[PDB]
Amino acid sequence: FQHMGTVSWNLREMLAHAEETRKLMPVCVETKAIVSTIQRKYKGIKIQEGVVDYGARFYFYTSKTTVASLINTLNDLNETLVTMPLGYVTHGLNLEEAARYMRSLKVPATVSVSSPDAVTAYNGYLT
Amino acid sequence: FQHMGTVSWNLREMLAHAEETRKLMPVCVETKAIVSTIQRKYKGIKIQEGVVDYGARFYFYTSKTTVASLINTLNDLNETLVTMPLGYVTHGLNLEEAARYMRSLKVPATVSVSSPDAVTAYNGYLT
Ligand SMILES: O=C(O)CCc1nc(-c2ccccc2)c(-c2ccccc2)o1
Ligand SMILES: O=C(O)CCc1nc(-c2ccccc2)c(-c2ccccc2)o1
Repeated sequence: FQHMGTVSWNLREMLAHAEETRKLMPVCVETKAIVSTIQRKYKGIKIQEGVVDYGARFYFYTSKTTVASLINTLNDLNETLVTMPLGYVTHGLNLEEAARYMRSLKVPATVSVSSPDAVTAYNGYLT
Repeated sequence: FQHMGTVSWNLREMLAHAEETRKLMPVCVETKAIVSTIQRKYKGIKIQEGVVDYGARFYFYTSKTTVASLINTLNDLNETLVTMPLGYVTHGLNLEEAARYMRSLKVPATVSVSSPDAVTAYNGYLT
């Protein structure tokens, strides 16, 4: 997968990169720590489902949207992503099963995991 | 990041260092000026994707390979690098966002930027 690569970026690193590049950043609106950080960093943002371009360019989704449907949607949007592994924790998936879904991503993406060791493990599951 | 240091070496200085040390030197094949110099200094070289050991030890990549994927691959090769900031200009990244990706390099690397002033800026961004 030449179009996908894995780093270990905290939220501030992801947001800073997304701010500068305008890459699309998926965000699960049920993850309170991320939603709260976004609401504080970009005062006045009206978080809603779908694309919200305000401060950074977000794709807000609910965990009621199944991972494969989310990936289907993101593929159709045809935007480069900065993202965490989709479905990981939010949909009750472990890292390996999140990686299995991410194989269906056809858009370029930077995938951020928790630690440098998780980078190696995730890439192993992905391939 | 004790395994990475920043210098200001032009292309000929980078090639001379690579030729003697056999450190792996990533090269973006879309950067015509660099490719033409390599073909001139190392006549007969067969440029193709991946490791090419001819004159110097190169890793040729296309900008269709995402920056994080390239760093994943270079980390897996486990070779010491002589390199420019990956993604800078070639992937539409400024120096700061290139430096952000470079934080994921786990192999030792000498990073060459365009001027001594850029050494200061890059080191500030990297940390
Ligand atoms: O004003 C209206 O009618 C809707 C406004 C709205 N707020 C939210 C939100 C806002 C903050 C946190 C979590 C949810 C949503 C929403 C977002 C994702 C998926 C589905 C819905 O939609
Ligand atoms: O003959 C064969 O087997 C391969 C021929 C080849 N030439 C090139 C090249 C040669 C010069 C300039 C820019 C590209 C590539 C290539 C290099 C990097 C990434 C992808 C492809 O591949």
